[PDB]
Amino acid sequence: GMSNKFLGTWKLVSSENFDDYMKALGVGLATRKLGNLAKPTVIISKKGDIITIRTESTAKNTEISFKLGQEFEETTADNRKTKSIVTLQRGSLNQVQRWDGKETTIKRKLVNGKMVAECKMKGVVCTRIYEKV
Ligand SMILES: CCCCCCCCCCCCCCCC(=O)O
Repeated sequence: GMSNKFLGTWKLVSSENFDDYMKALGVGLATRKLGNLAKPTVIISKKGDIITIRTESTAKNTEISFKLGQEFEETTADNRKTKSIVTLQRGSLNQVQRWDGKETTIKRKLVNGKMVAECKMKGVVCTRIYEKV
């Protein structure tokens, strides 16, 4: 299952191309400004087979809980209401969100003790790097 090394609190330390990823998602300028400045924490926890990923920032807080492989409804930081599924593939937590005939993917993997989130929307790619607090 998910490596226990995912568990704990992560702090954003670097990000590339997040503005364009937000643009692709239909996020407006005022909110993109927050997104490009914010350095959120991401808290990952688990109870039984339920994984929880909480994101905390002044910009916005979000929280999802899920079982691997099972679709759930999600409200995203930019207020999209999506049908989402997270699966584990070769160590990576692969989140797919679907809404309005659109889809985006966020893959989270552990690389060199960091958590690397790779986000893709119609060919626009960003990467966000987190360090463990
Ligand atoms: C919490 C991020 C900053 C808030 C900006 C408002 C919402 C726009 C961004 C929507 C998608 C966020 C995906 C984040 C992926 C990650 O966990 O690094």
